[PDB]
Amino acid sequence: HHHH
Amino acid sequence: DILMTQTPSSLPVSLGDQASISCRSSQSIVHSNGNTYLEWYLQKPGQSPKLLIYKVSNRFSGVPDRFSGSGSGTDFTLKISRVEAEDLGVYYCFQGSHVPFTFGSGTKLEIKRGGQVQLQQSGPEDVKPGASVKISCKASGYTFTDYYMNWVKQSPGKGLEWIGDINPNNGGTSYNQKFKGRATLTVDKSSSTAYMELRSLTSEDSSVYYCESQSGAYWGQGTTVTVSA
Repeated sequence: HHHH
Repeated sequence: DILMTQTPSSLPVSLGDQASISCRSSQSIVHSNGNTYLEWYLQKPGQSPKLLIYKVSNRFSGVPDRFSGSGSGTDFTLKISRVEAEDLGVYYCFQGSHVPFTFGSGTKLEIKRGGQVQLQQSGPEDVKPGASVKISCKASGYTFTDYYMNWVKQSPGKGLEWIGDINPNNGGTSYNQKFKGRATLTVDKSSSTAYMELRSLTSEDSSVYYCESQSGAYWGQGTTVTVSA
């Protein structure tokens, strides 16, 4: 789920 | 792991002309929240990469609409109408939708011939193989803990590589497995400084290391780590  | 394929690698152009760069992902980079974290960067020789386009088509504050991003799913395009001397350099696409984030191989936009927030990185390091190194990134001009801090490696070997990131506020981390836990990201709130520790260094770790925050909007000048016996 983590994004920049 | 998503592979970003950039085309073409070399793009000769005359001033005033229109350049068009393509980028393709090995698989969809549509994030589950609905966004598509596709970014375009421009790097001039001797400098750090600079953000041009994010989320496929948003222009970073300050970038002229001569630069235009488009695309969808796995197909993306960057178009520069009426190229200027300032546009010359190497362009990179990047996906920040799925960990580990990855960059394209790059496109060299060169001329046809004929006829205040800032990130300060620590000094260069020269170490012996098997040794360990620790570089810093002092932040200022913004709230250090409101944004994730990213670390990027750059070597002629494989261009740009995302190492991992850290939430300065709570210590939450995200790492690129390719580094096999040899990298440790830490932080110091009191001084708004981020740190990166890399151990068991080999010649392959010799590169320029960058810290970048606010989703690639700000970069450090980079730190050169040379590993020689």
